[PDB]
Amino acid sequence: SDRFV
Amino acid sequence: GSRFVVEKNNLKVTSPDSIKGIYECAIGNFGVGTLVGTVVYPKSNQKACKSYSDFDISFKSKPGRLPTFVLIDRGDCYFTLKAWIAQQAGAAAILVADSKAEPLITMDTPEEDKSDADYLQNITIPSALITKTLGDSIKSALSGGDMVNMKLDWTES
Repeated sequence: SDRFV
Repeated sequence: GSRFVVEKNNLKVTSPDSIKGIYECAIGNFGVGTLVGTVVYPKSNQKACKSYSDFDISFKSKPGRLPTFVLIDRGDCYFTLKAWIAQQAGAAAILVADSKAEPLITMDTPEEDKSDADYLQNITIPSALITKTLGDSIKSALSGGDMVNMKLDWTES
């Protein structure tokens, strides 16, 4: 569930 | 898809009574005790992807008043840039409201170009991702004139 945007 | 593998924290909305309560949030994987503040949703530059100084907007709280937590919309730029820009505008913390209704996500740090790398090391303000539902609830409270106060706890990290 990691996101940059 | 490890979709429930997020490091969750709790925050508390302390006012108004209509939305007071404990809510889950996800602390950003960057920056980083308890802090009480009051939430502001800007009328311009709502995704915090451009400098607030171009708008002559500052979130620095006046002496004797509560620190400002700025509510920012997800989208259009990296979460780390939103925190940096909110930090430059004097905000004491940033709440990024997810743009869709979904389980919380972890705001991760990107791999940046050489010329845009050093700011990642200089983010200090607490940053949390909150659900669309909570974001929408806070915006509705604010638009009716209520003060939204909030306590942040990052002791759980």
